[PDB]
Amino acid sequence: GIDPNYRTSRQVVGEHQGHKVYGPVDPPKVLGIHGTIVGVDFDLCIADGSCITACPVNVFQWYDTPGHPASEKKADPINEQACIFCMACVNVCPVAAIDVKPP
Ligand code: SF4
Ligand code: F3S
Ligand SMILES: [Zn+2]
Repeated sequence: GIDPNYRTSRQVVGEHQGHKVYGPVDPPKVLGIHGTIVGVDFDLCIADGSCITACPVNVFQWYDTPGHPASEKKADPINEQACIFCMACVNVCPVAAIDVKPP
C-alpha cells in the first residue's frame, strides 16, 4: 500500500523524534510518512499492531495521532536505526503501510 518511491517522490517537510517526515502533512487528517530506513505511511496505518508485535528489535512504538481518520495512534519507527531488515513488519501489516530500505 505504501509508495515504494516515497523517499524520492515526496518532499521532506520535517523531523520527528530523530527521523524525517515525508510530506505532505495536513493535520490532523493527513500526516504523511514517517521514517527513512523504516517507512510507515501514517495515512494508511490503521493501528493493527502486528508490526510492533513482530519487530525483534522493537523499532516501532505507539504514537498518538488524535483525530486522524484512519486511527488515533500509529506505529512510529522511532528506533529505525536498529532495524536488521528481517522484513517481518512489512509482511504482516494488513494494509501494507510499511516500507523498509537498507541504508
Ligand atoms: S524489518 Fe524487521 S527489524 Fe526492521 S523493522 Fe521490520 S521487523 Fe523490525
Ligand atoms: S497497520 Fe499500522 S501498526 Fe503496524 S501493522 Fe500496519 S503499520
Ligand atoms: Zn515519527
